[PDB]
Amino acid sequence: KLQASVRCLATHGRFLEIGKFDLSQNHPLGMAIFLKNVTFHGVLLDAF
Amino acid sequence: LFPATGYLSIVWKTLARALGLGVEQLPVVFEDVVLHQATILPKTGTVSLEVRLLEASRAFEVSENGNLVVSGKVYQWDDPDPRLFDHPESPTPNPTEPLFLAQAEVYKELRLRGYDYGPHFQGILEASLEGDSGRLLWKDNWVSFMDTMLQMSILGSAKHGLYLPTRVTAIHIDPATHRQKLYTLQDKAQVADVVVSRWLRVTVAGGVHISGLHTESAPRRQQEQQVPILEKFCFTPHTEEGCLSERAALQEELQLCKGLVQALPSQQELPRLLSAACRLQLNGNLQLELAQVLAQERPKLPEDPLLSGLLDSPALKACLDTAVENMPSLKMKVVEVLAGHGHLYSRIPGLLSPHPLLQLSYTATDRHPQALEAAQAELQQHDVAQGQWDPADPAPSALGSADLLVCNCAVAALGDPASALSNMVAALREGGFLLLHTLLRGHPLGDIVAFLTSTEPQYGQGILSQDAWESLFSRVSLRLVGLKKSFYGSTLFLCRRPTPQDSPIFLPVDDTSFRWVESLKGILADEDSSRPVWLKAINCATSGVVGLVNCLRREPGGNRLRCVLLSNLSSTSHVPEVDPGSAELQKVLQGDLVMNVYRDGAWGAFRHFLLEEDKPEEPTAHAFVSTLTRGDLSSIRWVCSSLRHAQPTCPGAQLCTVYYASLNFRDIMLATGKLSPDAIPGKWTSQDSLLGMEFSGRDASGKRVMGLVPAKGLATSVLLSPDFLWDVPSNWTLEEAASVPVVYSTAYYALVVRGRVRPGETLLIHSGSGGVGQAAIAIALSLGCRVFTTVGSAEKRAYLQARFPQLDSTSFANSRDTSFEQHVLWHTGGKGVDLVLNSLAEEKLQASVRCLATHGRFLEIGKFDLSQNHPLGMAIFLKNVTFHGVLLDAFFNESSADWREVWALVQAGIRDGVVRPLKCTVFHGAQVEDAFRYMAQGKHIGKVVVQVLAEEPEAVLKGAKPKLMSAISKTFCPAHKSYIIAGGLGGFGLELAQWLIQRGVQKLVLTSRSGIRTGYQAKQVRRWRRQGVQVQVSTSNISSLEGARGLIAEAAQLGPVGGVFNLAVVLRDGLLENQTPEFFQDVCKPKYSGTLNLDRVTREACPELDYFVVFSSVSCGRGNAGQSNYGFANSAMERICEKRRHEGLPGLAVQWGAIGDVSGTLPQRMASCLEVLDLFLNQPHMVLSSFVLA
Ligand SMILES: NC(=O)C1=CN([C@@H]2O[C@H](COP(=O)(O)OP(=O)(O)OC[C@H]3O[C@@H](n4cnc5c(N)ncnc54)[C@H](OP(=O)(O)O)[C@@H]3O)[C@@H](O)[C@H]2O)C=CC1
Ligand SMILES: NC(=O)C1=CN([C@@H]2O[C@H](COP(=O)(O)OP(=O)(O)OC[C@H]3O[C@@H](n4cnc5c(N)ncnc54)[C@H](OP(=O)(O)O)[C@@H]3O)[C@@H](O)[C@H]2O)C=CC1
Repeated sequence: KLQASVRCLATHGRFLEIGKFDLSQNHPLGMAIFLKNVTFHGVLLDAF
Repeated sequence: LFPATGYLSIVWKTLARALGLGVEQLPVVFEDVVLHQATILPKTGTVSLEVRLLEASRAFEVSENGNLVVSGKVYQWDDPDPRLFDHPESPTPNPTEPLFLAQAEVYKELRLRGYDYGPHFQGILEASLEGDSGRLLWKDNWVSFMDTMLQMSILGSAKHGLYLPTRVTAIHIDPATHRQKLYTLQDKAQVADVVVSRWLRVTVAGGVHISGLHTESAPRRQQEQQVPILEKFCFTPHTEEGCLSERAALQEELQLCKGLVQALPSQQELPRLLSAACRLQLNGNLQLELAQVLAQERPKLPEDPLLSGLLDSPALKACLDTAVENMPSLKMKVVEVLAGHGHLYSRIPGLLSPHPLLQLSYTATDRHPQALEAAQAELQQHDVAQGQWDPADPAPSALGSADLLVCNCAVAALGDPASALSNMVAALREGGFLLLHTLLRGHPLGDIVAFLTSTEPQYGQGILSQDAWESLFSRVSLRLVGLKKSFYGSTLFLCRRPTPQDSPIFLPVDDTSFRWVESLKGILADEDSSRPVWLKAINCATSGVVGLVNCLRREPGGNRLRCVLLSNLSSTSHVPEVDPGSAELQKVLQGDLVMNVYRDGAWGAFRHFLLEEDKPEEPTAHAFVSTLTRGDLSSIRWVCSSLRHAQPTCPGAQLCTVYYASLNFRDIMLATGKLSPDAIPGKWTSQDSLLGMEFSGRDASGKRVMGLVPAKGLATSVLLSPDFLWDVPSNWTLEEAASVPVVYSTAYYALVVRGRVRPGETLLIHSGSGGVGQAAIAIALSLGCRVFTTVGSAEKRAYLQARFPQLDSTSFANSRDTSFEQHVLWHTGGKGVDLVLNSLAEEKLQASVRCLATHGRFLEIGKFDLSQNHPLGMAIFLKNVTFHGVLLDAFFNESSADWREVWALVQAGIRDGVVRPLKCTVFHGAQVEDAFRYMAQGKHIGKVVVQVLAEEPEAVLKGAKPKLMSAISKTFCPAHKSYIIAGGLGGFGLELAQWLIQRGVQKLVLTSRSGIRTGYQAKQVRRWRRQGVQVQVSTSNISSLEGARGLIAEAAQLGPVGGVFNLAVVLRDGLLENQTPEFFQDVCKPKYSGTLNLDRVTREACPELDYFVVFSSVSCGRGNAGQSNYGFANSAMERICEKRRHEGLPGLAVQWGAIGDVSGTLPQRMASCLEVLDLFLNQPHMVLSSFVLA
């Protein structure tokens, strides 16, 4: 699901990841998505 | 190359073997397929591939000799779903077009692109014009089927060039559903429908489903490309005097020589011999002492420019070609005499290489075996034979009867003129040629040689007066056909052995109904008769009889043909009379030469010569740097620019002069060949230079400006919108301003806009010594941030510590190594850095991601890792961090409203002193190659700029026009003009129109009798129309003058007529026996009459015409059997074009050998044809040719 949603992005898109499963398991994320200007966000509310 | 689908097949078979199932019972899924290299299949030998599987990780790997080739994931599809293969919702619901691409058209297009497939990979039976649907063949093969799916995906791409798969995200296969989907047509062949969805990026065809295909541009650079032979068709007078007048070296050498001759100094051998002769004694010189001297014993006299003058000149080529033409057979027998000293053997074979069919048997004969004992390997490399003939002695029978005889008596010594020529003629075949290169006694150089060389009478006897030679030729009953005389005395005789006088057959060929064809067809059929037939055209100056006779000579009975032509390009020049009792006819009959063309008071025949290799150059104010040969920095040279048809007046245009232009890393990558032209965002023409990104100069109003261009920033003029311009403050020099735009714009966009840097943060800026690094450091220090910067070397550290004093000794690290991770983490307390500007490689990039603190921000401005798609662990995101991919090029493609923010930021920086120009190293425009090499070295600190024009002290200059510069000439067309391509829907017409549109035509009229009748034509026309090109189809036949006038009027409505190209060909092949006058009329209707009517109408009401091209064929001039009418039509077109050019109007006629993509010569690829067409269009000659030898 996480890989599929990344393919939905447009140029100048922003990806807000709030789920903590793939991040914890440290799954790979191909950097080719960033040729399209894309901002990848790791959003955790606990930091506040 | 091994197909990627082949790798898929072998991996699938290995998995099937491992599981124990077959390949038709194992639905499979491929995930994250990555191809690292393309394995080349050698013609001989075999390549071993190794496939390894990791069942636990579901990962496979293919390797060749230990080098990884393919990697990815594979596993059996547990529960296949037939729904996955239902054809997706079509991108275009209702194309509503009956026309479609057939197989031949599809693969013609793929060939033009660069893909060369054979029958086993020609699986596309048909496809839609848009390329989003079709039908594929099933031959029980999987590699072919999936490769055909990839072909369907590639076909609809609008990107010209060769693209090969590099990554695929998912491939699903289901043999059961594949069998279900297959359906047989009327023939026994099985087919499967294919749908390509570009919106969803899926290709489904039967039982396969590719999702996420990625294709990267290939270099498309094939070694040993074609080298077409380029020629110019021109009239050579039979008699030429003062051949070498224009050349200066010969004149100066003669001044040096004959000055010494006065009263009884250079590197040339003859002047050195003269100086040595005069040195020993001023008076009373000994014949022996001057005859012999050191450095003169060698046979270097032929190497003297004077003694080799006429030979180097095209005159020798003219005589050799004339000898070649008048030959009853298709083979040459040339025997040389006194070859040891004459030395012609090194020259004659080289000149006759172009003739594709001619085969010659050269023989070098000399009096003594030791003579010519040297340079044996030089003879061996050619096909030449030894000879032992003494000119005084009768010729040996081994030489026998020969068609051509070459002497070079200027250097070699003839025993006795009369006896030597008697032996020659005795050896000369009936109806043969004698070639003689002598020095006329009584001329200056003749006198010089006479005073010298008096020791050897044999050589002395060689030097004779011209009248003596002419009289002697009569004595040996040898007739003279031509003479090539130099301005100092060198002469090149050419004599022909008379043939038994026979009654000739005369036939007027000037009938406009082509009824003479029957008359000649009757005559030539009498093969028993040996009398020659003398076709003569005297009524019209645009007859095509020359090509007719050229093509007939290949046909049976051709040896009996002879042509006469009266084509005077000047009306004032009197037309001669060829009545049987008139002199000229009898003299030419005595000549016995096939081609007898009279033009402006001089008999002669058309001949070929190789055009000058040097590329043409013209002065211009608009030129752009280009790499002529990809990847070779030595090929960088200035080329004329399309801005010549642009206006500074328009506001959105604002054509700006360029004083200084700067070079960035992208430019070096592009020129050196590492980076591809297609990788630069935007719609770029196939042929165009994409070098340069910023500049400085004077706006059309003289105000100084620094700009930002997507490309083409390196030229003498740039077409830029006002939104990408700034103003150079009164304190800055223009040299400095050119370094600001790209680096500071990208630095601001990366930090302020994306990273939202705030005062008091910590930054890790990589490669501080670079422009972007320096700009980032300057921006960071203005706010007050602590900055860690990585510099490769020590002098860079010194420069950065001197330039930015605020930096402390603990603010620097090492960039060439991954040890900056420990420096940053130690000096930060282990917390990290709040912002990272990274432009380093894979391992460096990974080491940088470990320097980010909580709430960090990683700015990526590099491209290697992104392009290669290296993985990035997502555990870094558990701590709040944002990963930005910063590409500044997106602004030129769109997002101007976003661009205004960066523009305001840069302007504020300039107005507040933050923006500071970098150090510059100016290289003059004439040494752009030097600048590229210097920046490729890698030692530059700052920016490397080019001074394309020196600055003036004035603040504002009213006229900022670029100074004229000499650069290569390229063909561009104004936007507002209209161009007519008669027969433009044919094979060559469509490609010519595509080429012209790339030069900016924008208004086209394509003429064809039937119209748009094929899918490919409709596809191309629709593509052109969508691009904003006002294409049109006429159906106005140019054979009828009314049709030509209507065609021109129709073109005039779009805009003023710019140029007309005639490519309308109707061909009816057949030998003379089959030919009939109706076929001749049909063949000559479009090309001869069409050209006549086009010329008339254009001279009438086409004032601005600048291009009048006409595509002839090599069958004309060169000759070809069974195409007499075609040659006649082409020759008539050539005559018309020659007439046009003489009156100042434009005109051209290109002769092509054979076009391949769409007579002993291989077909020529379209790209080479277009390059050659450009070159010919830029040259000043009337008729040109191009062909590729076998
Ligand atoms: N938004 C975007 O997409 C943009 C991308 N960029 C990219 O940002 C980066 C910064 O460009 P810029 O600073 O002007 O580059 P420069 O070439 O001006 O400076 C290069 C710096 O990095 C090092 N370096 C880079 N390439 C080489 C090389 N081939 N050989 C040796 N050293 C090299 C140098 O040595 P060292 O590090 O050892 O001191 C130096 O510090 C580039 O990769 C550029 O393409 C720039 C602008 C726009
Ligand atoms: N090997 C080669 O390709 C060589 C070809 N050439 C030259 O190349 C040129 C182009 O040939 P190419 O396009 O490849 O081959 P084509 O057979 O396609 O050339 C004929 C084209 O012109 C059209 N045409 C025919 N008659 C007329 C007419 N009366 N008025 C207008 N259009 C007409 C034809 O369409 P339609 O039938 O519907 O009218 C067709 O599109 C020709 O002029 C030929 O002399 C010469 C040297 C070598």
